Amino acid sequence: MQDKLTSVAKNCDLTGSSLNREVVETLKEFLADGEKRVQVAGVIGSNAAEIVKTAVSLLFQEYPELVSPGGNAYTTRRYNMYVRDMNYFLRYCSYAIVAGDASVLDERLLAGLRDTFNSLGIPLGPTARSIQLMKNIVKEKLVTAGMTNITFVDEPFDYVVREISETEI
Amino acid sequence: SIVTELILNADSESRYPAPKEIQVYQNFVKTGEQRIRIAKILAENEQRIVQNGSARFWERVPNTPSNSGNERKTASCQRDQGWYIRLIAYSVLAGSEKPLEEIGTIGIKEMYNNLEIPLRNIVECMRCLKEEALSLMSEEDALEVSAYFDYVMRSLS
Amino acid sequence: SIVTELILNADSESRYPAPKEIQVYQNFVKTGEQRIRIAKILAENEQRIVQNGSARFWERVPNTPSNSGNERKTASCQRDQGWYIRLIAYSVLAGSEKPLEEIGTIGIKEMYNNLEIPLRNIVECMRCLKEEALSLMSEEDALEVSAYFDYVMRSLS
Amino acid sequence: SIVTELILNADSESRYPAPKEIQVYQNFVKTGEQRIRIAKILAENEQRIVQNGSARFWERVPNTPSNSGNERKTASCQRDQGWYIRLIAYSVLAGSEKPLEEIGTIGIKEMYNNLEIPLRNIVECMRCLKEEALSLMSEEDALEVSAYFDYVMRSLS
Amino acid sequence: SIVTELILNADSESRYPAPKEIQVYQNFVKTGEQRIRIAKILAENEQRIVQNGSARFWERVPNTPSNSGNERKTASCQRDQGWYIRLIAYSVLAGSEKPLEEIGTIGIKEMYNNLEIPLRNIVECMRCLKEEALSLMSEEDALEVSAYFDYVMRSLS
Amino acid sequence: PKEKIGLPGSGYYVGEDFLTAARDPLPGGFRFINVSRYGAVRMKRSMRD
Amino acid sequence: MQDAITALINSSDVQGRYLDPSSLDKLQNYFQSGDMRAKTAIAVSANAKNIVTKTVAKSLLYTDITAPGGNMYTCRRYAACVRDLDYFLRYATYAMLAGDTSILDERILNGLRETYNSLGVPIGATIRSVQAMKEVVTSLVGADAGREMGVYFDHIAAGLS
Amino acid sequence: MQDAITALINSSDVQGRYLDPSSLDKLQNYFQSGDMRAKTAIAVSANAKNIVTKTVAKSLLYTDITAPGGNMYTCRRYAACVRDLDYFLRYATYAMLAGDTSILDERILNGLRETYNSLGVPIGATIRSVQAMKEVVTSLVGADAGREMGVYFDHIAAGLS
Amino acid sequence: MQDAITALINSSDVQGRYLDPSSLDKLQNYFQSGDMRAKTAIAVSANAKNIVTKTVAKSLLYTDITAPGGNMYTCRRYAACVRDLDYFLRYATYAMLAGDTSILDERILNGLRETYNSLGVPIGATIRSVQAMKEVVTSLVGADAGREMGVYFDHIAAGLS
Amino acid sequence: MQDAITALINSSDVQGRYLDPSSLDKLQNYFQSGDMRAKTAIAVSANAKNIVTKTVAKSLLYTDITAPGGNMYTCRRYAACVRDLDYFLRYATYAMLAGDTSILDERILNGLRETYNSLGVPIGATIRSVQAMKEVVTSLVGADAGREMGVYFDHIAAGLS
Amino acid sequence: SIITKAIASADREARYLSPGELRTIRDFYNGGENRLRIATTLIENRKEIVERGSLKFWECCPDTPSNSGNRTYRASCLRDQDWYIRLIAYTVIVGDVEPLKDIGIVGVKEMYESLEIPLRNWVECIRCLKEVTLDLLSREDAAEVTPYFDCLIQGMIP
Ligand SMILES: *[C@H](C)[C@H]1/C(=C/c2[nH]c(/C=C3N=C(/C=C4\NC(=O)C(CC)=C4C)C(C)=C\3CCC(=O)O)c(CCC(=O)O)c2C)NC(=O)[C@@H]1C
Ligand SMILES: *[C@H](C)[C@H]1/C(=C/c2[nH]c(/C=C3N=C(/C=C4\NC(=O)C(CC)=C4C)C(C)=C\3CCC(=O)O)c(CCC(=O)O)c2C)NC(=O)[C@@H]1C
Ligand SMILES: *[C@H](C)[C@H]1/C(=C/c2[nH]c(/C=C3N=C(/C=C4\NC(=O)C(CC)=C4C)C(C)=C\3CCC(=O)O)c(CCC(=O)O)c2C)NC(=O)[C@@H]1C
Ligand SMILES: *[C@H](C)[C@H]1/C(=C/c2[nH]c(/C=C3N=C(/C=C4\NC(=O)C(CC)=C4C)C(C)=C\3CCC(=O)O)c(CCC(=O)O)c2C)NC(=O)[C@@H]1C
Ligand SMILES: *[C@H](C)[C@H]1/C(=C/c2[nH]c(/C=C3N=C(/C=C4\NC(=O)C(CC)=C4C)C(C)=C\3CCC(=O)O)c(CCC(=O)O)c2C)NC(=O)[C@@H]1C
Ligand SMILES: *[C@H](C)[C@H]1/C(=C/c2[nH]c(/C=C3N=C(/C=C4\NC(=O)C(CC)=C4C)C(C)=C\3CCC(=O)O)c(CCC(=O)O)c2C)NC(=O)[C@@H]1C
Ligand SMILES: *[C@H](C)[C@H]1/C(=C/c2[nH]c(/C=C3N=C(/C=C4\NC(=O)C(CC)=C4C)C(C)=C\3CCC(=O)O)c(CCC(=O)O)c2C)NC(=O)[C@@H]1C
Repeated sequence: MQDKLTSVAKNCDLTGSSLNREVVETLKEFLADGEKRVQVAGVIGSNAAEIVKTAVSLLFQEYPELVSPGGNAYTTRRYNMYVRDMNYFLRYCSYAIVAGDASVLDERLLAGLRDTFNSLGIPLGPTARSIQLMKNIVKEKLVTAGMTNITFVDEPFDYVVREISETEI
Repeated sequence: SIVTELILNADSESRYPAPKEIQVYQNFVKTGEQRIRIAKILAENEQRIVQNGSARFWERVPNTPSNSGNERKTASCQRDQGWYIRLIAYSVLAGSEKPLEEIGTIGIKEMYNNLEIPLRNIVECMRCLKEEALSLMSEEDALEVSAYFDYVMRSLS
Repeated sequence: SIVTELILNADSESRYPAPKEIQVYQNFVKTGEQRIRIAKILAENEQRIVQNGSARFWERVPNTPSNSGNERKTASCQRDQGWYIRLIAYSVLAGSEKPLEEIGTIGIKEMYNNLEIPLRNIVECMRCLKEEALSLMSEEDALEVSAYFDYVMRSLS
Repeated sequence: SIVTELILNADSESRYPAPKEIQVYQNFVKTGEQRIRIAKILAENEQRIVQNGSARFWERVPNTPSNSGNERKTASCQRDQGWYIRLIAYSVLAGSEKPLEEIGTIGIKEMYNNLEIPLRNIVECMRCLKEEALSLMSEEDALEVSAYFDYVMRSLS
Repeated sequence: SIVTELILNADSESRYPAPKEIQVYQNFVKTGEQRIRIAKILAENEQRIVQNGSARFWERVPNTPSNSGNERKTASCQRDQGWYIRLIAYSVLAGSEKPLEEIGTIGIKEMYNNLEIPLRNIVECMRCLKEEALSLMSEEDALEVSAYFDYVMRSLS
Repeated sequence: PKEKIGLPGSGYYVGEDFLTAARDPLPGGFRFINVSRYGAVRMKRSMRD
Repeated sequence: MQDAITALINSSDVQGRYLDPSSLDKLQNYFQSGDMRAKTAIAVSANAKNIVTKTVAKSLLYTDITAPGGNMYTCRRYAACVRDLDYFLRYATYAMLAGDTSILDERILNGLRETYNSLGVPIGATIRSVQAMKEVVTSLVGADAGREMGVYFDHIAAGLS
Repeated sequence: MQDAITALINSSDVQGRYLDPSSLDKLQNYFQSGDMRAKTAIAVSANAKNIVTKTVAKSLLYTDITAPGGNMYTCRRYAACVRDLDYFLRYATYAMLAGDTSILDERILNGLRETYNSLGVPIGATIRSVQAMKEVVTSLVGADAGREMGVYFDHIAAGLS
Repeated sequence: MQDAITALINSSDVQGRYLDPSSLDKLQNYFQSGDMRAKTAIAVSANAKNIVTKTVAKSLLYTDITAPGGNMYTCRRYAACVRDLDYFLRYATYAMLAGDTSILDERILNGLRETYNSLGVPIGATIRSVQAMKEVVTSLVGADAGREMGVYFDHIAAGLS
Repeated sequence: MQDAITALINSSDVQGRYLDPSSLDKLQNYFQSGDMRAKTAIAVSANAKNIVTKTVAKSLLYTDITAPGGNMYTCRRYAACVRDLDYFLRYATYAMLAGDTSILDERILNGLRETYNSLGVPIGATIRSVQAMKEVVTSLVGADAGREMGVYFDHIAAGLS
Repeated sequence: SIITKAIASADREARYLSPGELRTIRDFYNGGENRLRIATTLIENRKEIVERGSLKFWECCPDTPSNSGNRTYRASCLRDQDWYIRLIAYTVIVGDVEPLKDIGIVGVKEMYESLEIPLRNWVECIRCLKEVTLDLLSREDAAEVTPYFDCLIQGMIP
C-alpha cells in the first residue's frame, strides 16, 4: 500500500514530467490538510466503539427484519460478526483518511471482499447502509469537535460503497 | 441520465458531442435545481402519496391481492408503490427515465407474472399514484413526473 | 431534422418515444424563434458574407482556380460559397447537420476532385466564410453556425 | 397432422422418410378408428362438457367477466369453451397438436389481452373443461385429450 | 437414438416436448423388447451372415482387394462386415440411424478412399450382407435391418 | 411467529380472483421494571428474548 | 422519412432558394404546435393498448369478421389484426409528431393494398377500424389534438383506398 | 403444407363445426389407404436412383437434348436435370404419403415454369420425362400404387404446363 | 448430448462388441421406465411456470437477495434469475427423459460456475433454489418420479458447487 | 457507463433510500460545474486535431519510435498511434462531461495492457504521450478546466501503469 | 514512508493508530513543505550536479565503461546519474528512503552485474554526486539529503 506522498513521488518519475507545477500544487494542497487528517483519525480512534455501536443500532432500526428470525443479524453470533466487520470498515477508513490514498482500502479491505460476502451470504445493501451510517456519525462527531473543512472524510466511506455495491443503472 | 445518453449518442458515431447534444446538456444542467426541488418534494411526500393512491386504487380496483385481507400482500404492494415513487424521483434527478427503466421496468412483466400479480391492477395503481403525485406539484413540475409515471404504465402493458 | 432522428430512434426499437426523446423534441421546438432568426440573418447577409469571405480567401490563397482570371470560375466559386451558406442555414433550421450533410457534404471530396478544385483551398474559403458569418451573430447564436462550418471543413479535409 | 410433421422432418434433411418416420406413420394410421371414436365422443358430449365445466369454473372463480350479469359475455365464454373442445377434437383426429396450435394457440395471449380477459381465469376454465371431458372417456382414451388440454393451458400461461 | 433426436428438436425451439413428440417417445419405448430381440438375432447370426455374404460377394465381384491373396486384407474386410452388422444392430436398438451414421457413415467415403477400397465393391458387399441378414429373419423384423443396410449403401454410393 | 399464507403459486387464490378467497430469593436491592415507562420497543425486545 | 421542417427545406432546396416568408410562417406554425404534438404523443403512447382494445370492440367484434370463415377468425389472425392496428396507431403518432405524412407513405402504405388483397384482408373492414381508431383517439385527447391525429388517420384510410 | 386430414379439418373449421359423417368417412378411407401409401413410399425410397436413371434413359437420352447445344449438354446441366428429377420423385412421394398435392404446389411448382422459361429449360421435355417417371414408378410398384403416384406425377405435369 | 441407449451403445462400441447381457438388462430397465418418464415430462411441462413460481417463493422471496442491493433486486435481475431457473427445470426434464445427465453437463454446467462468479451471482443461494425446485417437483409429481427428477436436480446442484 | 448523477443514484439505490443531503450537495456541485464542463468539451472538440498534433510533436516525433524499427514506423503504425491518441482524448472528454471515470474503466482500460503487450505497443511511451496530451489540454483550456481534464488523463495513465 | 510504516504497524496489531503514531505523522506532515522545498532545489540544480559530479567521477575513476570511448555507454551513465538524482529528490519529497529503495536500490547490484558494470565504480560516482550536492546545500538540508545518498551507496556496495 501507498500513501499520497509516495504515490505522487513515484508518479513523478513514471510520467516523465518530474516535479512540475501541477505536482507541486497538488502536494501543497495535500500537505495543507495533513493536520486535519491526523485530527480526524484521532477522533475516529478515540470513539470507534461508540461509532460502530450507534451505526449498527441505527442499521437494525432501519432494517428490523435483520434481527428477526431468518435475518442475517439473527443470534448473537451474527450480531458480533456485524460489529466486528463494521469495526474493520471504520479502521481501514481511518487508515485511508490518514494516508490520503485509497490503496490501503484496495489492498486490505476490498480485495476479495465480494467473494467472501457471496460465499457467506452477507447482504451488500445493509453493508453499504452501515458504512454510510458510520460516515454520518463520524461527520457529526467531527462537527462537534469543531472541524470545518472535512470534505475528505467523505472520500473513503463513499468510495468503499461504490466498490461493494452492485450496478443498478 | 440524459448526460449518459448524450455521451453514448456521440460515441455511437465516434465523434465529440455535436451542438445538439451540447444544447441538451446545457438545458439539463440549467434545470438541475428544479429537478432537485421536485425530487425533494417526491421524497418528503412519498408516504401520503402512497396512502392516498392506495385508497383510490382499492376504491377503483377492489379485486387485487393488496385488497384480499392479507396484511403481508398489502404491505408489499405499498412498498412497491414507494419503490416506484423513488425510481421516478431518481429519473427526475437524472433527467431521463434510465434509472426507472434499469431498476424497475426492464423485466417488470416477467417479475410480476412470476409473483402472479395482475398487470392491469399495477397499471391502475400507477395511475392513482400519478394522480396523487401530480396534485402536490406545479404544472411545470408535474410535466416530467407524469411522463415517468406514463413510462411505468406503458412498460406494464 | 432532429425530429426525424428522434422518430427513427424510437422506430428502431419499435416503441413510442421515450421521455428523453420527448424532452429533446420539446427543447428543440422551444428554440424555433431563435433558429428562424439565425436563418433570416444568414439569408439577408448571404451576399455580404460571400463578398467579404471571397476577399479574405483571395488574400490568403492567390493562386486558386477562382482567382485565375476566369470570370466563370470566379462566379462558380462564389455561387458555391452562397450555396454552402444556404445549407448551413438549412441545418440551423433543422436543428442538425442532416440537411447540410445530405445536400453538400456526402461526396463533396469526389465532386471537387472531379472539378479539380484543391480541397485545402476550399477549407480555407470555408474558414473565411465562417469568420465573416460569425461576426453577424450574437454570442448565443454562433454555436450551431460555427459547428456546421466546422462540419463542412472537416468533411473537406 | 402428424403425417405432415413427419414428412417435413424427412424433408428437412432432403431424404425419404426413414424407418422411424415410417413407424410413426404406421402407428398413427393404426389408431384411426380410436381417434375417430374419441372425436365423436367429444362432439356428442360437447354441450354437457361445456355446461359442467362452466359450472365448476364459476364455482372456483366467481369473479370473472363470464359471470358479471352480462349475457353476451357469458355466451361468448361458453362459445369459446365449445370452440376449444372442437379444436381438441381436431387435434385428436390429426394425431398432433398442430390444428389446435394454428387455430387457437398462436396469438391466444394477444387476442385475450385485447379482449381484457384474464389469462389465468381461462387456464382455470380449461382445467375444469379437462376434468369434465376426461370423466366420459376410457382410461387409455384420455391420454391424448389430457395432453391437448395441457397444451392449451401451457400456451395460455 | 430417437430420444436424443426428440430432445434436441425440442431444445432447438427452447420448449418442452410437444404432445406429438411425447407420443413418439411412448411408442418407441413401447417397442423396446422387439428391438432387443432383433439386436440379439443380429448378434447371434453375425458370423454366418458375414461368411455367406463374403462368399456371395466374392462370387459376384472377384476383382476386389479382399480376395487378392492378401490374408490381412481378407481379415480386414471380414471385420468391416462384422462392424457394419454391429452398427446396424446398434441402430435397431436406438430406434434411429444415428448410431450407424455417427460411427460408420459420416466420412465413410473419405476413409475408404484413403484406404483405396473401391466404393462400388463395398456397396455390393453390403447388398450381399443385407440379403443374408434378411434371409435369417421375419420380414416385419427385417424392415429396419433392410432400411439401415440401404442407408449404408446410399452413404457409400 | 406469523405463518406466511397466500404466497405466490400456493393455490390460495384461483385465477385472478382475490376477493372470494376470504369468506428463589431476589438479589439484594433488586428493582423491578415498570412496563409503562420501559416502552413498547424494549418490552417487545424483552418478551421476545 | 421526412418531417415538416425537412419538407420545407427540400421544397426550398430544389429551387436553390432560401426559405421564403410563407415557408418561414409554416415553420413557425410547426414550432408553435410542437408542444401540443408532444402532449398528444405522450397521451397516445400512454393508452395505446386501451385505444386498440376500444377500436376492436367498437368496429370489429361481434361481427361476421370474427365468426368462422371471417378474416379475424383463429387467434393468429386476430393477433395479426391487433398488431396491424398497433402499427397504424404508432406510425400515426410518428407522423403527427413529425408533422408530415411521408413516414406513413414509406412505412405503412408501401404496397399495403397489394398485400391485403393477396391475403384476403378486408380493405373496407380495415378502413372502418381506422375510422373507429380515429374516433377513439379523438375522445381520448380532445378536439384539436383529435383532429390533428385524425388527419394522419384519414391519410392512412385514403391510402388503403 | 397441408395433407388430407388437415384439409378435412380446415374444411370443417371454416364453418366452425365438427367433422360431418362424410368427412369422417373420407378420413377413414385415408386411414385405410395409409398402409399402402407407406409401402409405396418405402419402395420408392429404395429404388429412387434406379427410377431416375430409367426415366432419363427412356425419356431424354440419345435425343437432341443431350447433343451439343441441347439443354442437357455439359455435365453440369445433366446433373441439374437429374437433380430436378430427383426432386420431382421425392416430392411426389411426399404428396402421395400426405394424400394431398399442397406440398407439390408449395415446394415445386411455385414459379417452376417461370424459372424454366428464364433458364431455357424445355418444358415439353420435362413433361415427357415426368410421364416416363410415372410409367417407371408404375412398373416398379404395381398398378394401384402406380396410379396413386401417377396422380401426383400428373399434377406436376399440369403445373409445368 | 447422450441418453441411456446411446450411453450403453457407446460403452459397447469402445470395446468393439455387441451389447452384453448386463447392458441389455439396463436397456430393458430404461425401456420399462420410459412410460413413467413420459408421464413426469408431461406433468412438468404442464406446470413449468408454476413450479418456478413456487421455487422462487420457497427459496428466494422475502430474503436479503430480493431486498434493495441484493442480487435479485431490480426487475431485470429478478427476471434473469427466473430465466435461469426455467433453464434448469427444462434441462432437468430433458435429462430425466433421456435417462442420462450428459446433456446437463454439456449444456448447463460447463462454465456456469465461472459465469456466476464473474456476475456475482450467489452460488449457495442458487443451489438452495435448485433444491427447493426439487422439493416442489417431488410434491407436484410424486415420490418415485420426484426422486427420479431429483437425481438430475442433485446433479445440477453438485455441478454448481 | 455511469455519470455523477447515476453514480449517486446507484449508491442511494443499493440502500433503498432517496438521495441523502450529502449526495444532493454533490449533485448540486455537478450541476454547477456543468457549464464549465460543456465549455471544456467544446474547446477540446474544436482543437482535437491540433491537440494530438502537438502531443505527437512534443512526445513522439524525432525519437527512435518513429525511426525504422520503432513502433511508430511505417504509415499504418503512425496512423494507429494517432488514432489511439484520438481515442484517449475523446474518451477523456466523455469522462469529463460525465464527471465520472467509469467510461474509461469499461471502454479504455479493460484489456488495454494485454492488447498493447500482444501488439508490442510501448506502454511507457503511451503513458508519456498521455501526460503530454494532458499538458497540452491544460495549456489550451486553462488551469481549472485543465486540472479537471487531467483527473481523467491521470486515470488513463494510472490504468496503463 | 513513515505514514505507511505506521499504518502497517497498527494494522498488524488490529488496532487504530495510536496517539504517538498520530503525533509522528502530524510532525512529518508539518515538515512536508520544507522537504518539498529541498527536493525542488535538488531538481532545479540536477543538471549542474550531474555535470560536475560526472567530471569528478571520470577524473577519479577513469577505468569505467562510460569513460571508454563508447558514446552509448557515456550517455547511459549520464542518464543513470540524472535518474538517481531525481529519485533522491522524490524520496526527499516523501521523507523516507522507501520510494528510492523500491525503485533503484532493491536489486541494483543484480541489475548492474547483469549489465557488466562494476558496482564500485557506481559507488565512486554516487560519492562524487553526493559531494557536489553537499556543495550547494545548507547543513540543515544536507542532514535531510545525505542519508539517502548513503543508503544508495550501501545498497550498491557488493
Ligand atoms: C402493488 C402496487 C401491487 C401488488 C404488489 C405485490 N408485491 C408483492 C411482492 C413483491 N414485489 C416485488 C417488487 C419489486 N422487486 C424489485 O426489485 C422491484 C424494482 C425496484 C420491484 C417493484 C418483489 C420482489 C416481491 C416479492 C417479495 C419480496 O419483496 O421479496 C406481492 C406479493 C406478496 C406475497 O408474498 O404474496 C404483491 C401482492 N399487489 C397488488 O394488488 C398491486 C397491484
Ligand atoms: C370463457 C372461457 C372466458 C371468457 C371469454 C370471453 N370471450 C369473449 C369474446 C370473444 N372470444 C373470442 C374467441 C376466439 N376467437 C377465435 O378466433 C378463437 C379461436 C377459434 C377464439 C377462442 C372472440 C373473437 C371474441 C370477441 C367477440 C366475438 O366472438 O365476436 C368475451 C366477451 C368480450 C367482451 O369484452 O365483450 C368473453 C367474456 N371470459 C371469461 O371470463 C372466461 C375465462
Ligand atoms: C386488422 C385491422 C385487419 C386484419 C389484419 C391482418 N393483417 C395480416 C397480415 C399482414 N399485415 C401486415 C401489415 C404490416 N406489417 C408491417 O410490418 C407493417 C408496417 C409496420 C404493416 C402495415 C403484413 C405485412 C401482413 C402480411 C405478413 C404477416 O402476416 O406478418 C393478417 C394475417 C392474414 C393471413 O392470412 O395470414 C391479418 C388478419 N385482418 C382483418 O380482417 C382486420 C380487418
Ligand atoms: C468411355 C470412356 C466410358 C463409357 C461411356 C459411356 N457413355 C455413355 C453415354 C453418354 N455419355 C454422355 C457424355 C457426356 N455428356 C455431356 O454433356 C458430356 C460433357 C461434354 C459428356 C462427356 C452422355 C450424355 C451419354 C448418354 C447418351 C447420349 O449421349 O445421349 C454410354 C452409354 C450409356 C447407355 O446406357 O446407353 C457409355 C457406355 N463407358 C465405359 O465403360 C467407359 C469408361
Ligand atoms: C431435367 C428433367 C430437365 C432440365 C433441368 C434443369 N434445371 C436446371 C436448373 C434449375 N432447376 C431448378 C429447379 C429446382 N430447384 C429447387 O430447389 C427446386 C425445388 C426443390 C426445383 C424444382 C432451379 C431452381 C434451377 C436454377 C438454379 C440451378 O442452376 O440450380 C438446369 C440448369 C440450367 C442452366 O442453364 O444451368 C437444367 C438443365 N433440363 C432439361 O433439358 C431437362 C428436360
Ligand atoms: C436465480 C436462481 C439466481 C440468480 C441468477 C441470475 N443470473 C443472471 C444472469 C445470467 N445467468 C447466466 C447463466 C447461464 N448461462 C448459460 O449458458 C446457462 C445455461 C443455459 C446459464 C444458466 C447468464 C449467461 C447470465 C447473463 C448475464 C447478463 O446480464 O449478461 C442474473 C443477472 C445478473 C446481472 O448482473 O444482471 C441473475 C440475478 N441470481 C440470484 O441471486 C439467484 C439465486
Ligand atoms: C517532403 C516530400 C514533404 C515534407 C515532409 C516532411 N516530413 C516530416 C516529418 C516526418 N516524415 C515522416 C515520414 C514517414 N514516416 C514513416 O513511417 C514513413 C513511411 C516509411 C514516412 C514517409 C515522419 C515519421 C516524420 C516525423 C519526424 C521524424 O523524423 O520522426 C517533416 C518535418 C515536420 C516537422 O518537423 O514537424 C516534413 C517537412 N514536407 C514538405 O513540404 C514536402 C511536401
